[PDB]
Amino acid sequence: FQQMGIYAVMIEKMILRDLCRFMFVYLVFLFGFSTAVVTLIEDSYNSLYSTCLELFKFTIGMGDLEFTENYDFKAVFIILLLAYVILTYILLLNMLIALMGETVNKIAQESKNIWK
Amino acid sequence: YYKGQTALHIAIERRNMTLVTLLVENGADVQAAANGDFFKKTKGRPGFYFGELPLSLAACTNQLAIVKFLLQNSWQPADISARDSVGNTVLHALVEVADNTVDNTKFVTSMYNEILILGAKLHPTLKLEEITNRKGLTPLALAASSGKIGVLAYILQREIHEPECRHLSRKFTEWAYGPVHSSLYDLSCIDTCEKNSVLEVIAYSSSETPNRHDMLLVEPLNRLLQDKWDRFVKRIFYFNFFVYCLYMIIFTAAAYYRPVEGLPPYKLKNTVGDYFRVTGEILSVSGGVYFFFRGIQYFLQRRPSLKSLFVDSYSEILFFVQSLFMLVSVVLYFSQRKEYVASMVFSLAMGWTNMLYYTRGFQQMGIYAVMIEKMILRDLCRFMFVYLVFLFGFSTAVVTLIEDSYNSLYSTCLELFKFTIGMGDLEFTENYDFKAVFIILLLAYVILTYILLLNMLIALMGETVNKIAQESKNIWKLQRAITILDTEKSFLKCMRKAFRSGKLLQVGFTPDGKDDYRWCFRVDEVNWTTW
Amino acid sequence: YYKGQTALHIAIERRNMTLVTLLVENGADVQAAANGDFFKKTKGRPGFYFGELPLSLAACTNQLAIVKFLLQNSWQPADI
Ligand SMILES: CCCCCCCCCCCCC(=O)O[C@@H](COC(=O)CCC)COP(=O)(O)O[C@@H]1[C@H](O)[C@H](O)[C@H](O)[C@@H](O)[C@@H]1O
Repeated sequence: FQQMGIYAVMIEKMILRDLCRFMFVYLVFLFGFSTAVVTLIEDSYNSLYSTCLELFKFTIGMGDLEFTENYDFKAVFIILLLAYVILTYILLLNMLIALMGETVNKIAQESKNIWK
Repeated sequence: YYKGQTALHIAIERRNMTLVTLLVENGADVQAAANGDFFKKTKGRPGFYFGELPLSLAACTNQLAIVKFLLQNSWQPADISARDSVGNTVLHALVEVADNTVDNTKFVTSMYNEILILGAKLHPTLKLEEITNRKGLTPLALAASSGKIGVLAYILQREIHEPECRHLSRKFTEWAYGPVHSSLYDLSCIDTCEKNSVLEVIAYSSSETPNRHDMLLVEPLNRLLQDKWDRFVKRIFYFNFFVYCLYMIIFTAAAYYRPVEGLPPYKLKNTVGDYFRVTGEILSVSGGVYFFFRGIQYFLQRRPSLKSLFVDSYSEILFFVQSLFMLVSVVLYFSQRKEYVASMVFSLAMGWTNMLYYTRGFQQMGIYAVMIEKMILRDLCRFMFVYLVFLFGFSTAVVTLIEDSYNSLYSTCLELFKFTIGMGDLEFTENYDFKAVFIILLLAYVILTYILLLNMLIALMGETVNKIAQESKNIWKLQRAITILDTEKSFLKCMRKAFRSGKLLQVGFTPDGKDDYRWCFRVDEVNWTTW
Repeated sequence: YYKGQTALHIAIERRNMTLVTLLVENGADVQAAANGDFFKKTKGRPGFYFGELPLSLAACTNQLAIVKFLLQNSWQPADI
């Protein structure tokens, strides 16, 4: 199916390229701020797994910004979360769309040849 | 202003060969040290540089006849190697007058080549382009340091087809079969002049040079950097990356298992876990101070001053700031305070986000990392001014209105922030009257910010991506270049593997009877030109 | 490296048909099985592949006269 075959090939190429380029950066930022936050908040989460999850949730639009109160240094904790949200949800996710836009402009013609 | 003028400079300024000839025939002086402020350096005031020499004056004016005549007078000839009050000669003036336009580039190319050849034939025994000014710069070093890319491109690829006169040129041919041509580029003064090489003055430029990014694309440099990369630097850089990753893992582990008792320092226990932990803390602090001293070494060796720290060397600054946070953590640790964790935490966060520094070396990733750097500089200032303005406006309006639990500029700033990450409520309180006003404010805020401004951000990042497609490759090549130079420069083991394809002979015979060695670099090409 | 050389490929490399004519008239052999490492495949090292036949050199070099002459010698013609 020509019109759909091209689209499927574009998906294949963008999965190979941009979800290595993106995911290295994203996992680096996420792991960094996860380890920072879980280092800080130590009295129910208190766990690198649960904090990695809760910081993941800011990317799908369900972060809380007050997912615990069991800590001191509340200014530090908020600064970490705001820095994470700004660097990841606002910047990097939108840069992803911009770069996929440019790469789509690049592989307009390559895809037809790949499909053939 | 027109100080130290002479009629020779007037005639040459007027492009009158006859007046020049008469003035020489009338016994005019050669060493016209015209230091006129109108004809001095510092072109901020209107003026045109001559540098206290009629040869420079004729050459910058594209007057070949005057130049040759001055070099071949009967009454008194001119010596090209005469230097002005700054120490500049004709070549430094030739460099200065270029601006990398096409016709100016061709003019300076022609004039430079001819002047140099004439200097050689008049005094084959004496050198010219090795002569340095008070700052110690050759014409090559000068043209590099100021982004005179055209004349730099010329100088790096001088080739002469004339007997007994190839000694000036520097791009040679070892052999040339039908399609196969194997050239040799001289790398003298490229890796080291003992003061400042070409690469040093390019990569460590002051960032105001308008085209420093592209200067590394000129053929012998790019070939050279890539060769050095594959030779030994790639392994050292990957090793450094691996060591840094181990350091970050150790730091993460040592921090995560910190004890939760009061008031450090915490005395150790006999369990082996505490030995692992305290060794981890020691290694972490050691790494922190190590980066501190590398930062200081950068600052002392390069001495940037108040300008490049805003536009350049973000990586060195950020690694230094990590070191500062670690040190503050050590201080607060041993001052019997709990707050040390705050400092440690910040360091740890930066300790991971600086991992992106090591993306250079991986082409497809390095370009992406550079694009992130450029967007964080540009669009998250342009955006955040507007966004903070709207947010603060509607926050103060709403908190002004709703006053009976929030009743607070902080919590309302958060609640209005949440509309940007997709968790606003639209009914986050009911403690007010004027419900229509409150809803109108929130709907206006949501429309202006969540609907419009974020989507402006996406569109503009799109356009900037379209713009910086090519700039990023040049920036990345520069970052790899500065990495190579810094790795070579120290290396902490007293080895010099920077040398080129042997001390190859230039000709084995200069105009003088002695031989000559070049330190050439080979480049093989196969092409259907020259047929 | 330059194993199995004959002057025919020197003349042809130099694009001098006259020397080729002389060498053929002097009874130079055609099937010059030069296995020189300079003339093998894999041009990553400097080299120019023609494959153990001077006719290949002449054709590879855009020399129509040499190839026709080699194919139409009196002493010994070339076989493609
Ligand atoms: C609150 C707690 C959390 C705070 C986290 C902050 C994370 C910052 C984001 C990650 C930084 C990654 C990095 O490593 O920094 C990036 C630059 O990003 C930034 O500046 C962000 C500033 C803000 C690499 O840029 P780099 O310094 O290598 O290149 C320089 C220079 O070296 C070149 O010679 C010359 O061409 C210059 O034009 C330029 O190219």
